[PDB]
Amino acid sequence: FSPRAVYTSGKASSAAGLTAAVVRDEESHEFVIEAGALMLADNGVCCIDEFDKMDVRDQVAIHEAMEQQTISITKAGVKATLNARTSILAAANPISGHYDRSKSLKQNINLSAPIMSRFDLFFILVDECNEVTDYAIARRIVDLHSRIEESIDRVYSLDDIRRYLLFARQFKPKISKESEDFIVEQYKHLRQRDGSGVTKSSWRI
DNA sequence: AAAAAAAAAAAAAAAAAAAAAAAAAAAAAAAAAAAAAAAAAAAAAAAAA
Repeated sequence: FSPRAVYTSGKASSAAGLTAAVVRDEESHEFVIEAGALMLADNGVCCIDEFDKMDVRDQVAIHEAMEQQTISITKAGVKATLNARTSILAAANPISGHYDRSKSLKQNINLSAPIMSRFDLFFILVDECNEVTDYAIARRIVDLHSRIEESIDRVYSLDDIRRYLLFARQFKPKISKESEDFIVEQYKHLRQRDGSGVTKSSWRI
């Protein structure tokens, strides 16, 4: 869907191909910079599938881009600070493949704490063996495979949504005073979730 | 005991400057020789009893 979206996977990408590489200009005295995945996803989305399988030499580069939204490269005669304003959409498998609901999120995925701490939302998709949901998922899959071009009735075309999103990304909403107060109250409640007495949450607030 | 790691650690390929090596390269002027010609001195043969 997205323009400026790049899809990469776990152990198929090197650091240079994930962030930045330098090659010399064949015609002049300058250096031309090869954009990697996190540059081609600037103001877009980088989709890292199999995020748990990425090597630490590459996880550090993802982490640096997720920190300060840049890629500083010093290679082959040129240094340059590139720019990476990329959202990250990552998919990770749990340790041993199956998510263990009797453990914290840290005990379930081998992501480093620096990586995990700067993900806004974690979504746990546990396979619960529910016959009703099995029926519903099976029905939708079979309907997709029976009516290919139809069976999708989406109220807004993807081009419409792309235009709409390009437009709406130009808005910079303010936070009003009442929004400040409500944010503070919601944060207080969220932290109250983290207290003792009540059961453990999968990860701290 | 094997299963991921996580380095050496070797190769091929690249760069990447050095620092050395390699490759390009006729025409203009002169002089000497040999030949001429020219001013001067010198050496010939016609004059007469």
